[PDB]
Amino acid sequence: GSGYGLGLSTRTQVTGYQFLARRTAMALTRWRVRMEIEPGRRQTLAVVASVSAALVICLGALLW
Amino acid sequence: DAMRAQFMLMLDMLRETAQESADSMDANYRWFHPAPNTLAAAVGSPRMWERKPDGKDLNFGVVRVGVGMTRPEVTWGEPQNMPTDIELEPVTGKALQEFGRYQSVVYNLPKMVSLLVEPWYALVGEREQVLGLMRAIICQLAFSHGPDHVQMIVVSSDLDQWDWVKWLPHFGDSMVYTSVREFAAEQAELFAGRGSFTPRHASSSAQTPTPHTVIIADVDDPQWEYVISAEGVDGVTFFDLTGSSMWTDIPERKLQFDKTGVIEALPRDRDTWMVIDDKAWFFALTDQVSIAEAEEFAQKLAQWRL
Amino acid sequence: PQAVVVGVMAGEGVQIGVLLDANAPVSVMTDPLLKVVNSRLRELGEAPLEATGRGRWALCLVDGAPLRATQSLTEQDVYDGDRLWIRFIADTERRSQVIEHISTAVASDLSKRFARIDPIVAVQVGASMVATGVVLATGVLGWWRWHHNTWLTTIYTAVIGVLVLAVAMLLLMRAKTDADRRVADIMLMSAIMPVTVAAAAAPPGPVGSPQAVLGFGVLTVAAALALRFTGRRLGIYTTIVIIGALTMLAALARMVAATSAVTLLSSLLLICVVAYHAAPALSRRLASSVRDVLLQAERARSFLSGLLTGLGVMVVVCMTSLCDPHTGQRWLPLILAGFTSGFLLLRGRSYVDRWQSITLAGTAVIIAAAVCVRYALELSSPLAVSIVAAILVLLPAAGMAAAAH
Amino acid sequence: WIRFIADTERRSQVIEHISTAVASDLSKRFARIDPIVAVQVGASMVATGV
Amino acid sequence: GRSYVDRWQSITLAGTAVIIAAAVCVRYALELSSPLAVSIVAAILVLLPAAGMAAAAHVPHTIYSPLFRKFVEWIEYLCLMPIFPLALWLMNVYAAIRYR
Amino acid sequence: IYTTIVIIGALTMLAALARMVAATSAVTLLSSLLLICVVAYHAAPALSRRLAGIRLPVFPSATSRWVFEARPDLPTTVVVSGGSAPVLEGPSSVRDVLLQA
Repeated sequence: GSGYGLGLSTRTQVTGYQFLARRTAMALTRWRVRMEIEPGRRQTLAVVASVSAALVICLGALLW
Repeated sequence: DAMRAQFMLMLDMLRETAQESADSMDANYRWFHPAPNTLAAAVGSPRMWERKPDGKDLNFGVVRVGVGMTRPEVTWGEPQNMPTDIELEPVTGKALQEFGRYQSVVYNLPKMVSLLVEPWYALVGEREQVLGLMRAIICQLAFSHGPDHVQMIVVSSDLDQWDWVKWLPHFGDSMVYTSVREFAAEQAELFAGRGSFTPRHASSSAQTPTPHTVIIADVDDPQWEYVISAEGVDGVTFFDLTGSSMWTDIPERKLQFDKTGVIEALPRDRDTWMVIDDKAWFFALTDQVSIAEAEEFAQKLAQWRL
Repeated sequence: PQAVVVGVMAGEGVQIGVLLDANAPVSVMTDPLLKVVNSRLRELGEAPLEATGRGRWALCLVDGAPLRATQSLTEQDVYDGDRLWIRFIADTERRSQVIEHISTAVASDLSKRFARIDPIVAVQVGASMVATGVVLATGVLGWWRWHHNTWLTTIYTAVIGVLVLAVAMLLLMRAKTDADRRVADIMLMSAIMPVTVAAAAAPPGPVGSPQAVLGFGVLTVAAALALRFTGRRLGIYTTIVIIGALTMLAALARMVAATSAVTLLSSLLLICVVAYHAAPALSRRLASSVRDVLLQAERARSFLSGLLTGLGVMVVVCMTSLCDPHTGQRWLPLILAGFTSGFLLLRGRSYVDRWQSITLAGTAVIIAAAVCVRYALELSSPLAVSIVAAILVLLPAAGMAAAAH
Repeated sequence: WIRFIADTERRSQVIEHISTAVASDLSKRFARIDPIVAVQVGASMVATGV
Repeated sequence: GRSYVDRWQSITLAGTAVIIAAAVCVRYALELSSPLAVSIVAAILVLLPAAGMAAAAHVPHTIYSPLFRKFVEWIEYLCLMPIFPLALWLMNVYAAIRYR
Repeated sequence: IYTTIVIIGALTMLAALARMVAATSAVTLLSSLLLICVVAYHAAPALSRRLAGIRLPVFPSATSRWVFEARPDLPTTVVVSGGSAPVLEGPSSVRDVLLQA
């Protein structure tokens, strides 16, 4: 096949795939591709911020 | 990502434009070439015997044989300043490529054969497939064209298959034969007098004489060589239902049927009917009618006169 | 046997009796048959049947399914006295449609085959949540009563009842469509529950016989009054009226004087037994000119489905209470339950309506199962549970097998 | 068609009017129970016991 | 829930959020049963779902300014940020580490 | 209905297993499940994509230039029990999309 298997890849192919993955994900929950604003990104970043804030406090206790 | 997203959104608006143009072609093709089972109800309507030979009517001598793929009426212009292969972005590169591969053809449209294009059309396959399509061709011709424009003759040994032909007016005269020796005495005396085949076109249709002749060969008699090796005569068209070697030696005149009823033939241009390739390929999914259905339609048509 | 007489339906509703050839194939008849129905309509002065664009004429059953064009009229299950329909069915041939980019294609297709949320459904969900909410509040208020039968329960519940009822009042008087009426009905249905426990919670002292009488009384009155003024949701209100009225009598008797529960339980069983026999008569008496027949038919059906259901609740509650596995002739209530189950199992199948016949049939199965489970938990033993499981699993399996085999 | 007309033959020749839409609708909307449904009911009952 | 357009998918998310409140209210009344507790619980259990029907009926036919719509969006993110810092606190992790 | 069973089964198995191999505490097992669920709600739409077999092809045009005039894929023929007469639906590549979604 053309795209099958486990061959080499590049950086543009890695971001390109993540773009298609975001665009197709909202199509399953909102049924539209217009993507005026991209809320999937924001809802994920808010979790990463939560985890980071927990680690800062957790590491702050060890310093004490 | 913002550049990528803008390209995707613009590409889909072009999709809607093609889909809109495709809807128009579907309605037009059905309106001129309906399915054979719908013809019985339409017999009384003014759509019957509507076709004219006087040059402007482009559908004269054209008959519906089934369904398949065809080129839409859209005409694609190449993208200016295309980046080189090493410079192409992966997401938009494959998108513009697959878009071109699918939106360039429209699926499940009615396919046709033209009587004005070849001296004969050899039908090669099992008997049921060959006769199924032939009866469909006969009733389509009979519904769309009047007896003053089309006449039909059958030469066959299996008269039990051609019994229904009795009712149709197009088989009359101002007519089924058992062998070429019989046909040669009655019919060939008239037709052998002049000409040879000449592929025609819409504008030329105004000059050819009004009664076009369709001849059905179902006897496998070797005596047919005289007219066939002479490249026919103008105003005639033969359908070989047997698959004899004299008719089957020309790919440009051979229709091959798969076990699934799929027909293969050489590809021909939609607007000029000229052959565009020498290798046979998929042509149409066959539509067919039974003897009962044919006689039912024939009886309905037998009710009307000029 | 050479021909059969059947009724043929034609355009806009004319039924014509015809004597058809019983062995010719149906496709041979549809053409001249169309001519005949048209000729009669023309003489009658009506408009004939006509085709529209692309399609075909077919002969179908009253349910619209077409008959196989090649089969004989005797080959199909068409008998003398039946009826058929001549109909026009349009051409379905159209171009196929394709979208290759998977992201767009998933949105397009998924939006055409399913339904999205809308403001109309949002309000119905909201109404359902408040109804579910208030019954939880009355529950905790009604639970506190078993340990503190003070004024708090009635004072707190009374204001809730008035407030819910006041809202439903404005909605009922403003509703314009059935969508609006369902919202109001769900709101009204919920108002009966707080007022019931509010009234029953008024008489002081330890809760029991004297308190119960008020609750079942007001419940019976309120359900009946709501039906009388509203004229909708007959089934749910009627079922409450039956259980309410019957319980009120039993509550009054026990409060005044009763030698034993068995006496009241036996009395209730007997009252329901006679009611099961009288059920269709009660329904019949409780229930431009053509409309008069249509309205009455469904009204009677509505009252009957609730009646048969309510009686079922009473007998299952009563029988499960009577079948004690320790007291006296332990076998007596078991055989009595058997006789009771047999009557319901034998008579339930005689009813014409599906839900009425199905609900009656199911009422017997639950009684048998409930008795079996009671004899399992009480007087527990390893052999008993083993025996119970075998009986409990084979009983319904046998019922299914008798129908499936 | 060619047919044998016995002396006893008499024909109805009478027609009646009712909209086919209502006739077909009411036929499906309310009718008696079928064994196809009873299989589902029986299956549901046995599942409950186990 | 408003991120989902399907009828049953959105209703399940809203229902899940409401049932969590109801289930905690009941638990808080049976145990530690008292006149104030039952009095407070009984009010919450009817006003909370009532405010829901009120909002559901009025929101679809009104107009809101961009500044307010942007404000409701941020409430979701402000609700996610504290879950992890609070859960680890409930698990006593910060005290455990500080005292090794 | 089956998917619901798998999730409560899998997450409860990991809960009981922790309690089996180590004493730990209930509060910790409950709090840990809560955090696993909060992140799971964010993964749900992506996790649901792969289970349904949706695949996203990505490659630099097969290391070749585009062939706009390529011969299109052959349309598939389908039949029905009652509708025994076959009719062609369309390209096999596009029919799956209507099921996968």
